[PDB]
Amino acid sequence: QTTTVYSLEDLLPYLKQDNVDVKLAPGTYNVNGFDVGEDRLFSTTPLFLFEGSNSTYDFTDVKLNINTVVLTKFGNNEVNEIQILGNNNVLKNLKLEDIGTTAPSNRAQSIVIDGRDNRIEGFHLTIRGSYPYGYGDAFGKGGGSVINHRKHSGVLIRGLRNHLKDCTIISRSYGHIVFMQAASYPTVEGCYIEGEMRSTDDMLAEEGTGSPADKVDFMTVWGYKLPAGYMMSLQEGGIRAFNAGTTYIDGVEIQRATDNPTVLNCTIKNARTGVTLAHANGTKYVEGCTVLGCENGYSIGSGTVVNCGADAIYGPVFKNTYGSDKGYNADITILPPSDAYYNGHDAVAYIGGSNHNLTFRSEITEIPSNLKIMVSGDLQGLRVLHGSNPSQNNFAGTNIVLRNLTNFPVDLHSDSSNITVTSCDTDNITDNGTNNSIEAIDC
Repeated sequence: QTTTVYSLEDLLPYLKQDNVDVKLAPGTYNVNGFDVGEDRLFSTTPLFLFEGSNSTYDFTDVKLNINTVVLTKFGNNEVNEIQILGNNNVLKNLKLEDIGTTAPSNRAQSIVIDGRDNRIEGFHLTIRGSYPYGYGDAFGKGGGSVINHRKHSGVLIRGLRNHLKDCTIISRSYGHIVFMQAASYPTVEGCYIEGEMRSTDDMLAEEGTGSPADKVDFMTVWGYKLPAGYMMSLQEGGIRAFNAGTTYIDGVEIQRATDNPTVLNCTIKNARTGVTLAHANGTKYVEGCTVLGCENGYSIGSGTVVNCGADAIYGPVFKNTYGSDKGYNADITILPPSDAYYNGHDAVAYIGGSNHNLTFRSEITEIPSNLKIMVSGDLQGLRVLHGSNPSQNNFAGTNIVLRNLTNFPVDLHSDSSNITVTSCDTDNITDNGTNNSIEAIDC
């Protein structure tokens, strides 16, 4: 049943066939600038367009090196390396590495999964080449940027019941690592997702160099000069859902929010957020994950976070996105620090909205003096100072169960009401809220 091919050129015709079982032979395959052109291997982007359905593709022991210059060979258009348009396909075990750091002419995605019921399993992906690289999103991640960007994201999950499984995604690029747009029932399972960090102090130390940030006097898109004391990811979201997007299934173009996402047993390291699903609709479920050194741990809006952990070294482990947030059920372990604390947010959690049931567990005994569990109040988040992003800060919390099985202090702001707080220690619970209940329990 298995057709084996021994070159990228012989591979490409099968991508237009339904019901094929193909194996690309073990080996190293290189895509460079000379391979893009009208009589060259790749005349169009996406480079690898899986239009067929009901197919399987075996890339075991395949090292695919794509020179980032390919990102500039298709004019001012988005460049996708891999896109799946058909249904019921299985791609497995490919090792795919971006070579060099050349920025896209426009923007790039390594993998776009449209269609329905597809699965990508066992991939090892390394993402490079973007602009600017060094500032995270401080100078713009969308329209109206202070420094114009050429983003390069990793895996874009769209379509229906599409599945990312047992993948390793390393990004050294300014973009999302794994993200979901218009995806219905996407599942990310068993993946290791990793970016890298840089302090805002190191950014501000470009003063006087003529860097792009230096030439705008570090004025961020948030309305104020980049503040010292924060650790930022050079990437965007580790796993981030969007409330918009376009996808294609069965020849139908679809525009809709992501809905019913599921994330299971993922480890997320050094991204802007660990798991953020607050902007998807439907049922959100997160179980068994580990978030290390992200600016933000878990933000799913509503739904279930269970058997999950995050450290607090660079930002809070938990944050309610808006005052609308309702029904956020979470059980989160605050993990031992994976590096030295550098958390300018002055919070381990920011809680608001209503009708939440929240449990925090930890073995940490060394509590940094600036870290507390906040219910309502004015979070000192990098992106929400001085009225920036106003719906994402300074909001009320009501009818919340807070089980603080940790040593972290709790600060109940005056906009909090009907918070039912159980804690290891009550002496470090300040309550300026209304009709809040504080009871002690035995460690």
